Amino acid sequence: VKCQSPPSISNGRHNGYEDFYTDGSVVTYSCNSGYSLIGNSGVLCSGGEWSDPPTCQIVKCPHPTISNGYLSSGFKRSYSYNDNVDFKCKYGYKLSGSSSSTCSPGNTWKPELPKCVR
Repeated sequence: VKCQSPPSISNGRHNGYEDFYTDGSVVTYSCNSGYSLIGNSGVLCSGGEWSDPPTCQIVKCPHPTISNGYLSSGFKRSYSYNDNVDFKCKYGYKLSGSSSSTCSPGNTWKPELPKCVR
C-alpha cells in the first residue's frame, strides 16, 4: 500500500514539498502560527498507514518561578515549548525538583519547578 499526503491534525498542517510517501517516510506536521509542534517532529507512514503523529498546540508557559531558587540563567515575560531556565537555589538551600527546566509544550515549566529547600 502506498502512502499519500497525511491527513490534517490538531489545528496544524502537514506535507512539506511532496504528495506520496509509500512507507518508511515521515511528515513534519505544521502548526497554526504560534502553535508548538509537540510529539515526533514528523509523522511516519510505514505500510500505507501513517503512525506517530505529533501535535500542534500552544506552549506558552507561565513563569519559571520558585522558592528562593529562581532560574538565574535566562527568564522572559513569556516562554514557548523551550527557554530552558536553569534554577539557582538562593543560598544554603537545595532545589527539590529540578535545577533545569524549559517552557514545555504543555504551557508550563518542565520538569516541575525546583523548590530551594534546606
